Amino acid sequence: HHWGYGKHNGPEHWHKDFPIAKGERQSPVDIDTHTAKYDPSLKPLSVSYDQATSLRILNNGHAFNVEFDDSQDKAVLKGGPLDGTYRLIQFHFHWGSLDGQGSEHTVDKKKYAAELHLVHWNTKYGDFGKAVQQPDGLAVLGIFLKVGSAKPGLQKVVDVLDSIKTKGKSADFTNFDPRGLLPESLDYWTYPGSLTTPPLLECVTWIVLKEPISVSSEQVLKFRKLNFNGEGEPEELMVDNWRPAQPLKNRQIKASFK
Ligand SMILES: [O][B]1([O])O[C][C]C2=[C][C]=[C][C]=C21
Ligand SMILES: [Zn+2]
Repeated sequence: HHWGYGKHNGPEHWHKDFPIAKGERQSPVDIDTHTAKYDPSLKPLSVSYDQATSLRILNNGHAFNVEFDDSQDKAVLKGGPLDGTYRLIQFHFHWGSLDGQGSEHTVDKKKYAAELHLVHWNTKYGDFGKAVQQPDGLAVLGIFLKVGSAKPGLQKVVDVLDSIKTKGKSADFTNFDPRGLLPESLDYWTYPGSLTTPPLLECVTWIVLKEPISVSSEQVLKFRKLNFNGEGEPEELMVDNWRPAQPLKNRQIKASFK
């Protein structure tokens, strides 16, 4: 009886095994655009992905992770609200059964079709496992997906999904360039939060881009053909793998833009 997103093991259950589910800095949150304060002291964000080394794509039973070589400072996030250097370790998505839901963060209560998370760890803590035990251990760049025009830079991801349909399947995924998933503008909101999946550790600086990327109906339809289940098991489509908005509590969402 493991956690997931079903009727019986979904987000409203998670607090029984992971009591920090009801903690003081949980994610995701609703971003109230009228209440977020422009912080003129925030630096521009530095996304340095030109030497990124992608390795592999894994269906882990909840999402799929595109994993990177994080054994050196190849793909890093710096600046904005961050002190020091954060190494890219993986990216994944959360998405819906239909285009009107899927994102984890919301914007004035608006749900996007999906949400990309580029996960980075603070190199002062030496490894990811140590970083997630620190309040400043991770920085997650969040990017909304809306359905409209195809995203060309996403199609190599879409075309490998058939090969990792079920939980535990992986495929080689070298030479993928994550710059192809970014919007034009790096304008962002930032707040202190958590992992949105168990163990729901309170170790994340959230940086959520204002500008969504466009993906095609066909691209997101291929996400929705993935399975939560293992090979040979009854099919459970991998949809609605999103945690809803959590109470903001004693937190301020800051804007990088006026
Ligand atoms: O959804 B989640 O918070 O977003 C990126 C950070 C991370 C890392 C491992 C598993 C899940 C997540
Ligand atoms: Zn995520």
